[PDB]
Amino acid sequence: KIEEGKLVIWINGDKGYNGLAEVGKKFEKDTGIKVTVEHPDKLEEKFPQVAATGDGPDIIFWAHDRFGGYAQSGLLAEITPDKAFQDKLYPFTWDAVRYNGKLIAYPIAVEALSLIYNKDLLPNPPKTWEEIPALDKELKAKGKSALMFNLQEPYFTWPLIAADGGYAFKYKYDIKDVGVDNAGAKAGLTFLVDLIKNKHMNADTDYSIAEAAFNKGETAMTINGPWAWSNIDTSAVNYGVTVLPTFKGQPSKPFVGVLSAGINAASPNKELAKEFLENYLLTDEGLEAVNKDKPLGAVALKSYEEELAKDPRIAATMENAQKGEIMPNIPQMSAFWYAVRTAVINAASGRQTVDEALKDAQTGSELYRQSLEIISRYLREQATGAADTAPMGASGATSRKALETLRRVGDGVQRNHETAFQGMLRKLDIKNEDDVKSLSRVMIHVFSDGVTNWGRIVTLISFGAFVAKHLKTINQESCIEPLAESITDVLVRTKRDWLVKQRGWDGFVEFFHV
Ligand SMILES: Cc1nn(C)c(COc2ccc(N3CCN(S(=O)(=O)N(C)C)CC3)cc2)c1-c1cccc2c(CCCOc3cccc4ccccc34)c(C(=O)O)n(CCN3CCOCC3)c12
Ligand SMILES: OC[C@H]1O[C@H](O[C@H]2[C@H](O)[C@@H](O)[C@@H](O)O[C@@H]2CO)[C@H](O)[C@@H](O)[C@@H]1O
Repeated sequence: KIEEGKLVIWINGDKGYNGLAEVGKKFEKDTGIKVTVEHPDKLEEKFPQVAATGDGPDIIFWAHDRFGGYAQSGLLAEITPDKAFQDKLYPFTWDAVRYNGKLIAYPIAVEALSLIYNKDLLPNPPKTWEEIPALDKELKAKGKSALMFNLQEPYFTWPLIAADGGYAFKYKYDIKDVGVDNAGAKAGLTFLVDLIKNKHMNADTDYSIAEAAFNKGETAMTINGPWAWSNIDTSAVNYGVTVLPTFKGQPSKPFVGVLSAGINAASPNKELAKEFLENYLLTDEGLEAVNKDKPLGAVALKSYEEELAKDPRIAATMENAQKGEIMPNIPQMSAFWYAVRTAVINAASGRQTVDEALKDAQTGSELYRQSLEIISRYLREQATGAADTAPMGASGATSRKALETLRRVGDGVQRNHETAFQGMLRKLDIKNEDDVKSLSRVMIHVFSDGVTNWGRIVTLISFGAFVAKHLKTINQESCIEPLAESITDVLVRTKRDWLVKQRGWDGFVEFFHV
């Protein structure tokens, strides 16, 4: 689907895409290859949809956190720079784009949020979040406000939420330990909600409203990344970039992202893209060209980062980074972000309490792991005749009773529907681990085209167990876990919002309670 003999690049609209296009034209002047740069809306959600069908751009730019999901889905080509090139980037930025032992992207720049403040209104920025209400009272009396920043994207509210103990996935990362609804997360999000309640902030403020308020001098402070500096420069505001305020004595902890460039697994121009990224973009002149459009942050290229680091705005960026944490790149990051976005917005607007909002977000971030735990154990004990002796772990009461419930209602379905199950199991003939990958197509077609309820979910998992028994008999026991993962992916992404609304697997257990 992708045209050969050229390069299409996607990058987000807040980045220096005009600068990126300039590097493209220099590539063109050398090779005769045209370089088109686009910045479509919601490109991080469009990429996986289009690239799954073999379409999309040759190169996609985004912070590294999304790339684990893309690599897991087979959407990114493995990148293979020689040691001479790898030595030119900071080791830690390469780590950010390593997934299951392979490099899946070229790292570009390190991004962290800072506090940006107007030196003509606040010559001394607050060191604590706690003192911002009184400062706002002080500024309101002068016709100004203390602080405005984007409240629609959780990226910007997360520093406050993690400050007192909130976190995504514990530590390696234990995908089973989610820290979205613990006391620390609550304490931070409560402080944000209280700021809104006391008229210090507006739940409706987004990126554009906050940017224009600061850049016109109506608000004294904003929270943003290095890409926003260019527009402040133009407004001629006298701004400083500094450490984020502490909360309850501890630092704000922003999720640090590494802007990175991935090559589409279906692109016919992988040698061209490697040549552009390694020998044109990731060079002193290439990054400067982008940086002059919208600042990149602390770039991954050592030769150039040595000059930018001297800029206090970059030193402040890297100080805020060292207090924060590099984002995971695991595939569940997207699900985490979707959940926390909904929770921050509902809590800020009043649709839910902080308790409600974060509980749902906790159930959403845990949905995939918990579903896989249940579905995999059921499939394997059904196929082998023996249960898994391993502890259930986090939320283990739910999983244990979900599985017990499933044993009850699932075994009755395999018996009563043995005729339909046998027939479906022949139309599909499963003999290979590869065939199991072909299932998702028909599996989704059937599961999607109807109503939603726990009974069809039981059918879904029960045929899964029916198919697992067969795989075991033909010595294909290795295919049962990839089968459990495919069932779980189909279930969680097609019924995410319904399942969260049912209180997840607690609803399951309650719905089929005797
Ligand atoms: C084809 C086909 N003909 N018939 C007759 C069936 C069974 O029919 C059933 C109808 C109802 C129920 N129950 C609901 C109420 N309760 S309960 O709540 O009261 N309780 C006590 C718990 C439990 C019992 C069970 C089975 C099938 C049939 C086969 C394989 C799988 C299903 C699925 C699950 C989705 C498909 O998954 C896979 C598809 C392909 C490979 C797969 C590998 C793994 C896993 C899943 C796979 C569905 C479904 O989406 O439902 N269906 C049926 C879809 N039909 C519906 C009727 O019209 C036409 C379509 C299936
Ligand atoms: O808010 C969730 C969002 O946060 C991060 O996205 C950042 C991005 O990293 C920055 O470069 C800049 O564009 O702002 C974005 C926030 O609006 C994550 O990278 C992204 O996956 C996540 O959804």
